[PDB]
Amino acid sequence: MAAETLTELEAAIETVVSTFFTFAGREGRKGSLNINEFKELATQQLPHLLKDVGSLDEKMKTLDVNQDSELRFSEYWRLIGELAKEVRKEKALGIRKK
Amino acid sequence: MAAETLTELEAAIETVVSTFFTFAGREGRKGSLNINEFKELATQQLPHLLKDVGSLDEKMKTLDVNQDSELRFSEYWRLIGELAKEVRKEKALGIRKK
Repeated sequence: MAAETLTELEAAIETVVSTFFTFAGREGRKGSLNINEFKELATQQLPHLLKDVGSLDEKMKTLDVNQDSELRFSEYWRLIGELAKEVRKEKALGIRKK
Repeated sequence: MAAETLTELEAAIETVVSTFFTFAGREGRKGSLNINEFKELATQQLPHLLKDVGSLDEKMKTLDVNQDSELRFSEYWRLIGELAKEVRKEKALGIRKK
C-alpha cells in the first residue's frame, strides 16, 4: 500500500512529540517549539555511538532551520525532517547484520 | 542546536519500528521489511480523520517506493520518509489552535 494518512507510525509520533518536542513549552503561546532546548540536542546528542558531529555553526544555523522542529499549531511539517534525524544515521547503523 | 546524530526522537524510532515496521518478519532473512503487511497501511489508514486518500494505484506503486519502508539491515533510510507519513498531514491538522 501507500503512505496516505497517518500510518501506525503516528503512534510513534507520540514519543518524538512527547520527548524532545515537549520543549515547546519554552515559548509562551501554544503554537510551536523553537530552538532553546533544541540547544540541548547537538550538545547532548554530540557524543553518540555512530555520532554525526553537531558542528558548532551547524548547531547555530540549524536553529532557524528546525526552528519549529516541534509544533503545537501548524509547523508540524518541521517534525518531518525531525523523526528522520534518528533514522538518517540509523540508515547504515541499522545494519545490525554485519 | 543542530540535528547531528540521533536526537531524543530516536526513542520514538522504537515505536515506529516496533509498531508497523515489525511487519519486516514477512521477509525471511533479517534484512528488511517489504510491502506485504504494508498493504495493511493505505487500506487501514484509508479511513482516517483528516485522511490523505490512499489512491489504489498509489498504494500499488508506493510498494516499490517504500519497499524497505522498514529495515533490519541498511534500508532504514526508508524510515526517513516513513515517520514523516504521520507528520505530513499532521503539519496542518497540528493546528489544534483553531
